[PDB]
This record gives sequence, structure tokens and C-alpha cells, in this order.
Amino acid sequence: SQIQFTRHASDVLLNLNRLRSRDILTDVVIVVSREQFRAHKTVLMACSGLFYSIFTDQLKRNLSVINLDPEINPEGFNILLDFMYTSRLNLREGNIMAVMATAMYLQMEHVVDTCRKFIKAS
Amino acid sequence: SQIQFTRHASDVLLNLNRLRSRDILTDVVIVVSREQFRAHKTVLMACSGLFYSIFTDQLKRNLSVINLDPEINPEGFNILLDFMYTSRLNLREGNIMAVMATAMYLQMEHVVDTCRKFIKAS
Ligand SMILES: Nc1nc2c(ccn2CC(=O)Nc2ccncc2Cl)c(=O)[nH]1
Ligand SMILES: Nc1nc2c(ccn2CC(=O)Nc2ccncc2Cl)c(=O)[nH]1
Ligand SMILES: [Cl-]
Ligand SMILES: [Cl-]
Repeated sequence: SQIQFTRHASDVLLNLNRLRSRDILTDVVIVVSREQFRAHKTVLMACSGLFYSIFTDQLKRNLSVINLDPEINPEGFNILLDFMYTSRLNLREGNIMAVMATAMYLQMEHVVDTCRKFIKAS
Repeated sequence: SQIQFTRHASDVLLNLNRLRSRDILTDVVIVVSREQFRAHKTVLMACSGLFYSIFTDQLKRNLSVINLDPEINPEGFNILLDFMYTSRLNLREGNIMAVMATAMYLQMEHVVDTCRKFIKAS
């Protein structure tokens, strides 16, 4: 019976992206081959089964640096990180495979399913 | 031109609320009279001009405890914290004044405007 604010969650996520853009309260660096990306672990955990499983473990919860698998494409990772913080997924014919494989590794199943639809549409 | 995931932001916020419920990566305690509430500073900053202005300042960014003004009603604060993490605002005839005054202090203008509409509707 509570009053629903239909743009509140989008507003929150937009503001979290602003904080990331300013490096405010970012608490991890994700290293992907020669590139580095800062983020909030809470957002990563909210959006990825890989990051959820890492940081939920009390053994790895306080890690400040995560080295991803060396074969992960940094562009694919960057597209997915941007998706996490914007709800918008930059899928293109030139990047679909990289994005889909990276989403599999990150355990982002709805994104993988959407990549499977993009392939079905060419 | 990117693909829009229309429930992504709501899903993120729901997962952040799950993390709060488990005290995972919470980084502040808000003390309101005799009560204490743990939260993520990033979500507080995203939702309140008071918390934004506090934690953006490099002098107070690493504070782990914030004592709110002693006159703030803890119930009003709890309703607003729940709103921050759910997009749902528990406004009732028995709590409207407390919620509205607390939202003013937290600098949550859209919520204050909604409290002004609730009053206009009785
Ligand atoms: N395994 C897997 N995890 C995923 C997605 C999408 C998102 N997450 C993460 C997720 O659910 N996090 C979460 C769950 C429960 N409480 C708190 C949190 Cl932060 C997916 O497709 N697969
Ligand atoms: N003063 C004031 N602040 C508010 C609201 C609602 C939300 N916020 C906070 C906010 O905008 N945070 C923000 C802004 C820019 N970049 C990052 C972040 Cl986290 C309000 O009504 N008034
Ligand atoms: Cl910081
Ligand atoms: Cl923790």
C-alpha cells in the first residue's frame, strides 16, 4: 500500500554513476589486461554473479584489486560496466561476440540472453 | 542508440537493499536518538542532499558514524531510509508530519513535495 516513485531507482543509479565518474567512494579496481576500471563493489555485486560470489566471501570481501582472466576483452568489460551503471547496453555487430563472452564470464544471464537475441536478429 | 533494460535500475536497487539487509559492505552507521541504522554511503548520497553534502566533503567522506540532529524522529528516518532502498514511501496520516519534517532535514525535495500533496489530499 506504499506510494511508488517510478523514477527513484533510475535516479539512484544515475547518481551512483556520477559518483563513479568522480571516484567518490569507489572501493575496487578491476584490472583487465592492460586496462584498469574503478567501481563500487556494491554495484558490481548487484549486477554480476561473478562479482557477487567474489565479494560475498569473507575471504575476498576487502580486496581492493581484482585481476580478471587475461583473455577477457577490455572493451567487452567496459561495455558491461557501463551497462551496470546506466541500464543501457551498447551492443553492435562489431562487439557482440566480445560482449556475450564477457557477460558469460561475469555471470550476467539476462545480458547473455539478450546477446542471443541480438544474434538471432543478425 | 543503446538497448535499454527497463527493469535494470529497480533490480540493482533491490539487490543493494539485500546487501544492506545482510550488512554487506555497509560503511556508515546513522544514529538517530536511541536508534542506529547501517547503510551504504553511496546510496545515502544518491538519495539525500544532506548526505551528499556531508560525504562529498573530503573532511567527512571517511566518517563511519553520523549523529543526526537529536530532534529527528527515528520512525521518520526509518521510513525515508526504506524509501531510499525500495522506491516505496510508507506515508500515513499518523506519520506524515514526522516524515515531511525529516525529509526537509535530509534535503529530499521530491519527497517533501509528495508529502505536500498528501496533505492536500488529507
Ligand atoms: N548468478 C547471477 N547473479 C546475478 C545476475 C544478475 C545480477 N546478479 C547478482 C545478484 O543477484 N546479486 C545479489 C543477489 C542477492 N542478494 C544480493 C545481491 Cl547483490 C545473474 O544473471 N546471475
Ligand atoms: N540537494 C539535494 N540532493 C538530492 C536530492 C535528491 C537526491 N539528492 C542527492 C543527489 O542529487 N546526489 C548526487 C548528485 C550529483 N552527483 C552525485 C550524487 Cl550522489 C534533493 O532533493 N536535493
Ligand atoms: Cl572516496
Ligand atoms: Cl562488509
